[PDB]
Amino acid sequence: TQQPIVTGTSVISMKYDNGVIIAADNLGSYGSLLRFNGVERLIPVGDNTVVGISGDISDMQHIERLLKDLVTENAYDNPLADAEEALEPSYIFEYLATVMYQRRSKMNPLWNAIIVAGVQSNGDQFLRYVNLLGVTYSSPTLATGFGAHMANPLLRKVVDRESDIPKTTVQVAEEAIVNAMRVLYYRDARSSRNFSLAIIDKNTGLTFKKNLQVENMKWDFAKDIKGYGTQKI
Amino acid sequence: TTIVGVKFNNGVVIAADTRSTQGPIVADKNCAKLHRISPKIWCAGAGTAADTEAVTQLIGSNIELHSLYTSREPRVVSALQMLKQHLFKYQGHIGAYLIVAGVDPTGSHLFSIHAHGSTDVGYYLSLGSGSLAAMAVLESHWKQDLTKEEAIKLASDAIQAGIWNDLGSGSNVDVCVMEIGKDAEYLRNYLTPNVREEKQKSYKFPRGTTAVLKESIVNICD
Amino acid sequence: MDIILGIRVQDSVILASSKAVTRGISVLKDSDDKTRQLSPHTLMSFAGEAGDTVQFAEYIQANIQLYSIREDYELSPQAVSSFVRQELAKSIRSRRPYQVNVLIGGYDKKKNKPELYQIDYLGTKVELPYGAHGYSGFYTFSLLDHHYRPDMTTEEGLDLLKLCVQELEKRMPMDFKGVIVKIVDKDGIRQVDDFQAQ
Amino acid sequence: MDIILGIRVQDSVILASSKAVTRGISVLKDSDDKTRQLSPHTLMSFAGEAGDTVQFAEYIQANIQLYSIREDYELSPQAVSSFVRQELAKSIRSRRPYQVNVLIGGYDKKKNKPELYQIDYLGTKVELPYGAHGYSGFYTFSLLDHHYRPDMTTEEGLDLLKLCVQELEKRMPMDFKGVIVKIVDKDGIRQVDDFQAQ
Amino acid sequence: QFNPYGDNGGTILGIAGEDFAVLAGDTRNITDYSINSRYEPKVFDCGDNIVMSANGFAADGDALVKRFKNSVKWYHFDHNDKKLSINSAARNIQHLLYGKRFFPYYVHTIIAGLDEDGKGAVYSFDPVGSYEREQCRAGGAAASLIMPFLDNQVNFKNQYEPGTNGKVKKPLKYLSVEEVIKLVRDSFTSATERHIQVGDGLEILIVTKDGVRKEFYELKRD
Amino acid sequence: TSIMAVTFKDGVILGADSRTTTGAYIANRVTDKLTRVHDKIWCCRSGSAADTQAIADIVQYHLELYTSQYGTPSTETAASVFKELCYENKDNLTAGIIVAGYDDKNKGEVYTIPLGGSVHKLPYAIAGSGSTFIYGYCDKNFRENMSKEETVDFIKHSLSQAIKWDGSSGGVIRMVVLTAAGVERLIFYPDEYEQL
Amino acid sequence: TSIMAVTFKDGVILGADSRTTTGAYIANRVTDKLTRVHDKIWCCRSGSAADTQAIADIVQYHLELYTSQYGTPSTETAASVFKELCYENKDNLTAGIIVAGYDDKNKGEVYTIPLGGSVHKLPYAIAGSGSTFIYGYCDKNFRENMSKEETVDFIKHSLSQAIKWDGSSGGVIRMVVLTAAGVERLIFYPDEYEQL
Amino acid sequence: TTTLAFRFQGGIIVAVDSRATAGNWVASQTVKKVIEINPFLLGTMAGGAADCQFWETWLGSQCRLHELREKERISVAAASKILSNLVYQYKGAGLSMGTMICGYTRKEGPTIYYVDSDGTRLKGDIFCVGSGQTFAYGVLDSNYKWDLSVEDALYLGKRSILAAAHRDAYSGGSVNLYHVTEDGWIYHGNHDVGELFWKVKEEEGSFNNVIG
Amino acid sequence: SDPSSINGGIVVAMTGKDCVAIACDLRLGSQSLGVSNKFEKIFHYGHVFLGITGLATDVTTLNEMFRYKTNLYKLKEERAIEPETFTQLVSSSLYERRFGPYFVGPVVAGINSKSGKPFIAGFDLIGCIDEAKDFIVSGTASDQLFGMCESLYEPNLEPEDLFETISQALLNAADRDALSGWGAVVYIIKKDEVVKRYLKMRQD
Amino acid sequence: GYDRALSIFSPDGHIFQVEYALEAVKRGTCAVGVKGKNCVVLGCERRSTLKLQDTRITPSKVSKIDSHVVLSFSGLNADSRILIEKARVEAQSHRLTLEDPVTVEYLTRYVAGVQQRYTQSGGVR
Ligand SMILES: *[C@@](C)(CC)[C@](*)(O)[C@H](CC(C)C)NC(=O)[C@H](CCC(=O)N(C)C)NC(=O)[C@@H](NC(=O)CCCCC)C(C)C
Repeated sequence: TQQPIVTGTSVISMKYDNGVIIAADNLGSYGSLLRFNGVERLIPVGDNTVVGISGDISDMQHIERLLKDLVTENAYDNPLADAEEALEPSYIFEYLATVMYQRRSKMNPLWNAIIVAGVQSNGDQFLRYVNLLGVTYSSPTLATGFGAHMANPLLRKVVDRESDIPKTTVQVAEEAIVNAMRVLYYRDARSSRNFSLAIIDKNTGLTFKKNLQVENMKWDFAKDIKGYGTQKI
Repeated sequence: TTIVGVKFNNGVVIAADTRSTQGPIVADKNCAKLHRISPKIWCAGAGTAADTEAVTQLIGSNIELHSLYTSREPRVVSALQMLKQHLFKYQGHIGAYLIVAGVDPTGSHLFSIHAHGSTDVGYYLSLGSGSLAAMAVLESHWKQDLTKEEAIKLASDAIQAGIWNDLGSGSNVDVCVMEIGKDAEYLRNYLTPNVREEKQKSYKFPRGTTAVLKESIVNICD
Repeated sequence: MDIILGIRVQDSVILASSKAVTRGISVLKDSDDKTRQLSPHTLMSFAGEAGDTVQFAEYIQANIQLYSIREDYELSPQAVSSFVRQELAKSIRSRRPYQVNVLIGGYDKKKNKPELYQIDYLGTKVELPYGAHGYSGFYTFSLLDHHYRPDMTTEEGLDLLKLCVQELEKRMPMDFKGVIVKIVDKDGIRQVDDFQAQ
Repeated sequence: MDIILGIRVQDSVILASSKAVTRGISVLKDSDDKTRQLSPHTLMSFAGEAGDTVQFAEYIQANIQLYSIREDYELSPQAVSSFVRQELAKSIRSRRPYQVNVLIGGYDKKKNKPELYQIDYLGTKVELPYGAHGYSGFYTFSLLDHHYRPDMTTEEGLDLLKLCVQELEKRMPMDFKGVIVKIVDKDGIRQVDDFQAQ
Repeated sequence: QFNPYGDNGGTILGIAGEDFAVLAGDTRNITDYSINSRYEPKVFDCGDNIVMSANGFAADGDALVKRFKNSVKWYHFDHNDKKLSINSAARNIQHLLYGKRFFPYYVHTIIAGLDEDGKGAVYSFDPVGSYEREQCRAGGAAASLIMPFLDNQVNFKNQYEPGTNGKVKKPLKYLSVEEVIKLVRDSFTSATERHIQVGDGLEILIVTKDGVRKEFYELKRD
Repeated sequence: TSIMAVTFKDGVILGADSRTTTGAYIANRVTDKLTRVHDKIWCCRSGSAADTQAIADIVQYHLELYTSQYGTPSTETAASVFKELCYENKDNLTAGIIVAGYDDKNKGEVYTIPLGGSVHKLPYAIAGSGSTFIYGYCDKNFRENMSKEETVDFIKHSLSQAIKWDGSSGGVIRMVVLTAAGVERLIFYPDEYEQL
Repeated sequence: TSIMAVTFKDGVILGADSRTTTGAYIANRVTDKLTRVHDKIWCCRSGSAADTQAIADIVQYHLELYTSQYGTPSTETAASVFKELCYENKDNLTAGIIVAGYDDKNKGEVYTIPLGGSVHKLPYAIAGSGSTFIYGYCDKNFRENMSKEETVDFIKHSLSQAIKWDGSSGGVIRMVVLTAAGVERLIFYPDEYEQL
Repeated sequence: TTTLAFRFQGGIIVAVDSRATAGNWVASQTVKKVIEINPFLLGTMAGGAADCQFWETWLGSQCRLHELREKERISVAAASKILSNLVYQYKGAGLSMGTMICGYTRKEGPTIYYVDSDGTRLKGDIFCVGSGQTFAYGVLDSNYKWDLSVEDALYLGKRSILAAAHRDAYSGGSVNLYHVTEDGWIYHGNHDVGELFWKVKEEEGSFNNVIG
Repeated sequence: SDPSSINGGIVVAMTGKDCVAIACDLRLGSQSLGVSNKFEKIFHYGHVFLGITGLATDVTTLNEMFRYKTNLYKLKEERAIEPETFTQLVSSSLYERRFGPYFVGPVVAGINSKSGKPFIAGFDLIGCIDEAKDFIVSGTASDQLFGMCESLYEPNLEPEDLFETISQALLNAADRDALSGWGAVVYIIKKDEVVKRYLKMRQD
Repeated sequence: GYDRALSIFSPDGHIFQVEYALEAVKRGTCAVGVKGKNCVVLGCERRSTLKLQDTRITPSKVSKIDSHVVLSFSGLNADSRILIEKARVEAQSHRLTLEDPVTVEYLTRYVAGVQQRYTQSGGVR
């Protein structure tokens, strides 16, 4: 048993017709101190998988090293390590899920919430969640922390059920993700303006975008707000 | 509960869902959460339900008397000042969380009030368990200089976000529109997107299914 | 805790109450009468917190006696019980509540019926053919459920209490030092002075 | 708690132990024998925590019987008491201690002297002319301080136990359901089968 | 302090026919007042004509199902591909549960299938391994809403033959698969109306001598 | 919350962020923490929003009644009324008020009233959770008798740093300028002050 | 405690105050918080003195054994060994370590290791109770590729502010300069840095 | 729960209710609280349902091992002590079992042992165990003689469980009856309190307590 | 611990076609111990009926309070209290004790004598009015009652059919609760007459 | 520890260490037992190689395992003590768990089990 010290906030994701999108900001908070601004919380694994991690950053870095070891170990005595016997998103996840549940069962959790986004070899979209309790679930949209409360509602307006997936494009999906990151910057006190976004597409592969910023913000109405009830000037 | 307020060019609209709960159980599937302070000052509540209803009626009563005494239309700032001073006195023990909105001779107004007595002012607000779902919609689609139709749509979309995504919110959408020049219009069950489907069976029993020990006529008259 | 039993038969109410007064590690008395006569045909027994028990009983007694003199009239058992319930119900939300449980056995001279009321410290009143307070009910209620009949004589009621007391003397961990038994009927209240070896 | 009394007179040790076994609101048994013969001339009585009490006594019994067979010889009461004390002293600093208090009444055939040992759950051993465990001592010790003599016969000892039991039956809150009495002397261990109405 | 348990809500329902059995459960998965997924199946075909659900804390439910499925696999390896009878599965599950008596699987587990005479069977489990074969059983969040309805409609409790003065009970004439499905669907619409953790979708697994079949039905999403 | 008040050659300027949070959720991103208690006596509020609003409203009432009887109150007098309320009710209050005002005689003045209800007259004052992160900056950069433009730059830079590091601070930077010329409201948006 | 490490053109400089307290009593006013784990790999220590002393000694042991077998370790490797100890024993440690080092290839490097045991490679780092007060100052004044004299001035001004406001910081400002030229110990007394 | 077992002229009667609860929720009305160890041995269950069920099934296995190994049926004393000693090993871990081990052997005759999770083990003629034990005792003690017929003894057990089912909120459902003789145990049926109460009320004239 | 769970009990009310029904169990216990099987929880003031679950002493006290208040109402108003108006009296009377409340779950049932309109309502312990067209439930088996009612109920039931539905809702709900049952009583209420029936049920 | 397989099979199928243990028995002093209808009698011989012994204290060849069972032997005296001690411990253990003394068959079966184990355990003869 422990307590999280350096923390990452929301990770948000959704699937679209040809793949999956996943995003997370670049902040490592220390309580209410916005301590570290160059923290990458999206971990790519090979060319078909991105793991997004929120929660304790010391644990995130430990999980990061586990994933690098998985790639190394998979390539041992494996002539098809970059072909048929390369790591699938489903393998990455099931491994992580196993670890998360064993650690919670030892009363010593990895204090995180994890979203594994990717595309399987057959072309299928992979999107699944796991957290410090070892709880797992899949949904057309997934998000951690504040993203669950604020991003899912917006993302679910685009993909409300399974049948909305083939109708949704990369452009529409990405715009919806980017809008949600702006909303989280408005209302989450542990969020940063700077974020990373990753697209995994069954045709165009892994597209990793760094150093994105929330743009097109509405603030001008604030000038007209004075007082808290009766004050006029 | 999900409640929202949205200002538009010539007034203010408020809306709320209709689910009332006792823990995870749904007590009332069509509760009316939009209360009246005065004819053109309406109110939506969250938190302790008895406290929101009681505090809204007490201030509503005192506001009517004030209106009669002064021979003037009641002002939203008066409702605000009376609500917050009452709530502050009780140090949050009256668990009333309100979005209060209305029009008066000085114009249109939108405020929120928390249980400890603090108040906020804004062009769009949300409260209740569905607050974050509704706010996501408000932060995504709100703009300055909305029309009445656009504000009703936006507010209604915001309540829906709460209905579908928050477990503490559901059933229907109630709306009240308050415009500067006109009468306030309460739109009870403005949307009804959660109609229970036709059951598979009737459970009307054959008469005499229930065993009876004793039977008698009760006297009401005197 | 103390044994407080009551039973309503055809023509009387019988109240049985334990004689022990114990504080900590010592039985201080073994002849304690846990009862007060409220009026010629109304008797109340009591059990609960050390000081509160007698202070309450005597407070009620004084009030009923005051009513009797003012009106030159005896209140019905029902009226007395309702008065007692309200007094208990007041105290439960007061600063320091009366922690006292009572049984009221009375003979209604207007109805010519015996009546037994059980009232707990919260003000929970209920009219019963038989009653008990505390852990004693866990043994006696099932016993009386079996052997009780509403048309019993006073002598049969006393046999039935004997069976209740023997069960309590077998299975209760406490030594409650036997019981004082009193009968309430149309002729008033009398004590059965030879229950020790009846 | 359970009553455990002991008294060494001229030529014997007499142990008196209550018969009640109570769990919560119910007396489960009224004929319980709270004792084990450890050897032909050594008797141990016990009281304390529910399961621990018998488990400990039987474990001791098994060990003394094992010794007797191995050595073809009965250990002295002093030796048995020291062994018992050491086992208790071990357990007090263990994971889950034996919460058991014991008296050990023995007749030393080498010395031709009766001997009584009081040992509590901590391993506090002491040799006494009379002993009690739990609250019962708070009544009996002063009673025995007055009436006890070291040259008393076995019969005078029994009369003296009766006086102790009557005092406990008068002033103790619990109904301990009488006692089983056993005498340990040069001829071994026998039970006084008619103490209920002696 | 770290709390190793959570509550993923949802509800499950098992009814056993004469030559069939069904095990149903909603597909909603929640944490607090948020939905995690509208479709996350919790009722599984474990092989050997046994269906199983372990509802409550999902991470314990998945672990248990996973272990039981593996138990079936090894039972074949160690006993010449012998079929695991429903009674044998039940006893096996008792030991899986009681193995963690001092750190329990926080679930209510129900299995269903056919016994060795071809009769429909439902077995339901206490969180630490206490079990009994039953005619029907609801489990999970809305269990307290659905069980009494099953007592009334499946086992005809409190129902008497009209005109018999409450002396002759309604006989236990047993239900078809069509009639059972109706009760299941009506139970899950009732629970969806009144329990906030229940809804989204219903998934029913039906077991016969011909194997396991699935049916899915939409539930309200608020 | 990050708030400050700075005296300068022509008077005094109050500055504040616009974020109020309940936990990690931003309940209001356009809060106005600069509160008028008299024409040219304003305050910056930190702590319980309920408490500081209740305090400011009581003070405003007292200064309105004072004015009706004795004419315009001094900034010292306003601070004393704040102090009296905060000190005498210290058990039931969680308020950190900075009081700032301009009169013709005394020019700009700043009084800070921390949690306990003590009063401290200062050239400038900083408060709120974000203030911890700018003690260094403000001490090295503050000068007396600065111009309006320099003081606006000093408050803007200081509060941008407080906002940068404090999660409890954010939104816009509001300012209120108090001089002989009157009362001027200023606002600065994220796209500006984040670039500094 | 106030500690920092700053990379600059020629290498890296570590800086620290000298105050250690038990409550409000200063148990040591001349503490040396700049600790050598290798020739040109040093650390700044904050948190439990017992913990950080034990950590640093074990790290120094590992790097001595590393050198014997594989030659001079990189600054990253040293940071990795600190991290391993801090992370794996996070339940029983209260250690906040900044690791700074120089080698010929990589020039100067700074790695900060906060309470949890995470690692963060930074251009400069600040830590210790006093650091909160200089987040603003340092962010506005740090520049990359500063000279030795500029960097000494930046650290001296920064820590003097941390010391000024933080009660748990004080005494002398120690520095350790790490470059190709070697290792240089600097010290600055109160009468110099308080005047800044 | 209410469970009882008593010895009499004709052997041993064993009677139990069948209600399970979690707080005030009625989990089941059809729980078998008697376990058939072998044709001459029974065990009763009260307290933790899983603890009783699991360890008494285990007890059965241990008793069966004894037969194979010693070529002889296990004594009631020995069977009861297996469970007693197992339970004692777990003392403090939070096991919750109130248990009666009832049976007949040639050596012992009809025998009953009370065993609980405190580690208490008691031989005796009469025992009532569980949340409704007191209610059963009241009816059993006031009507018990050694010289009851098998007919009267079975009824007394049934009527004593009914008494507890009625007054104890956590007891109810149905009554399961057993009779143990030299020949072994005989099951005397499941008796639903829903019908048993009104039948007994009418035929016996008891329960004037209730609105009939 | 919970004053709402010491004595046990349930109350349920339903509307029908020109009729209302209100029912309750008869149990009065103390934890596991059943004490009385005669403890009725439905009262009436003129034509307005009030069920009350929860702590028994408050059930009694509140009945006496509303008897007292509806009596004075009738003497001043010169007419009987109506269901709508009585609901408000209960609500305001309950909220009056906001910070020391009666531990109860009252339920109002009746027919307005003017409009002939069926009316039911429920409250929480501090007076929040649950107004529902279909049904109101209260007590220790409220979850069970919600389940039975939602399943069994349909609108516009005739008095004879409504009796069956409400009786069977109460019965099956009680039998899944240790603290409810021990007999039951149902009131079928119409404009002109009111019928009271005692139900046969399990006594365990 | 030491776990050498000392008791093993030879090509002809004998375990020489067990058979050599029998030769130790052959060397041991004679011991005889005969059953009556109402008794059993155990007879043993004593050597006369060395005489001048104290018979009060010298261990006898007949040992009580419990009040009702006795054990005599032939072979290594030191080896017999280990069996006797284990037998006596098991006797008290039986009384503790079964609440009845051992049958003679069971006590014998236990001792025989111990002996057997020492024929296929590593590091022991
Ligand atoms: C009587 C009903 C009185 C309580 C009888 O003793 C029952 C025994 C038979 C069913 C064998 N006891 C109960 O049914 C249990 C009462 C609770 C316990 O006493 N206790 C020690 C747990 N009820 C059950 O055992 C229920 N199990 C749970 O309580 C275990 C849950 C552990 C949390 C992870 C279940 C069978 C309804």
